[PDB]
Amino acid sequence: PLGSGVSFFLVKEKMKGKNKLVPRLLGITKESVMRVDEKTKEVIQEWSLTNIKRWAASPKSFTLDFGDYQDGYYSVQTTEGEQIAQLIAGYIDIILKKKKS
Amino acid sequence: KLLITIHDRKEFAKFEEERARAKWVYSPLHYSAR
Repeated sequence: PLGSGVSFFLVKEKMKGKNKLVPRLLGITKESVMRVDEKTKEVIQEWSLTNIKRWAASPKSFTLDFGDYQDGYYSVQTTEGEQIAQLIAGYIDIILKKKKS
Repeated sequence: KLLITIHDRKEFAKFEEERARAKWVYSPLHYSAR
C-alpha cells in the first residue's frame, strides 16, 4: 500500500446555509490534495497539485484557486497557513526539477 | 435556550474578512517566462 508519510492538517470548513465551522481532516501529499471526512474517515474530494493555479495564505484562513477544475474557490479556516503553503511550494519545486520542460 | 453573543459573528467575520486580505501566490508551472 502507498501511504507512508502523509501530512494531515486540522482545518475548519464552513457549512452551506448555517454560518458555522466544523472540524475536518485534510490530507496533503506530494502528488495531490485530498479531503477526508472526520466522521466517516473517508476521502470525499481531491485535487491535483499541478492543477492548482494560485493560492493565498492568511493568518487564520487559507484560500485556494484552481484553473480549469473548480467552478468556485475553496476557502476554509486553517490553523497552520504557513506550514501548508510551504509544503505545497516544495512539492511543486521537486516535480519541476525532476520533470523539466 | 442558547443565544450566540460575540463568538460566531466574530469567528465567521474574521474568517471571511481575512480571505479578501490574503496575498495570492502563483506556481512556476503556469508561468514559464523569464
